[PDB]
Amino acid sequence: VNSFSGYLKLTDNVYIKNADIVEEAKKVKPTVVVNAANVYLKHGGGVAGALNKATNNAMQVESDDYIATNGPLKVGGSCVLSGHNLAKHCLHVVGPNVNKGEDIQLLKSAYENFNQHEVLLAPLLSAGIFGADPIHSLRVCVDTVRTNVYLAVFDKNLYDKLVSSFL
Ligand SMILES: O=C(O)C[C@@H](NC(=O)c1ncnc2[nH]ccc12)c1ccc(Br)cc1
Repeated sequence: VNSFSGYLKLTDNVYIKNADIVEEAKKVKPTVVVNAANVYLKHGGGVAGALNKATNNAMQVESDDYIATNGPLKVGGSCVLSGHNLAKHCLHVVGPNVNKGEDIQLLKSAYENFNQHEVLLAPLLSAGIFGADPIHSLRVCVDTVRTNVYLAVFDKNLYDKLVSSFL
């Protein structure tokens, strides 16, 4: 039993809710919140910009030190950093950004990072400003993630479309 409330169940292990991931994290304080990161951990906009704003830029400060030490992530890769005031940990996951020409096949690799964590709050990878089809992102998620994932879809209209078209 966990504290996630109001989600629709899609599969044995995948759940979905129309919610602002920022407000959801502040309420549940999950062990892991997933960030829709880029390889430079520059959290300027989208989910990353919103999460970082909610940490009062502490996420960005920590991320800049991470990059200075380790260099950029790989597309499809991830790193675990602090969750600041939002979660115990933030799993920064880099899905391919279609608006940069990155191979959409890397989306499965990106979701595989979720399997290293028993329970996660997460956005749809490569959705929104990353330019991929969110229906496809949900499909890859369901077919790749085996751990318990609670998906927050900010857009109500997109949420309804995702549910109504889910196979
Ligand atoms: O509309 C959607 O769900 C898709 C969209 N989501 C969010 O920007 C989002 N999601 C949840 N809480 C949030 N608070 C503030 C934004 C936000 C998205 C964009 C870029 C990438 Br890459 C991946 C997904």
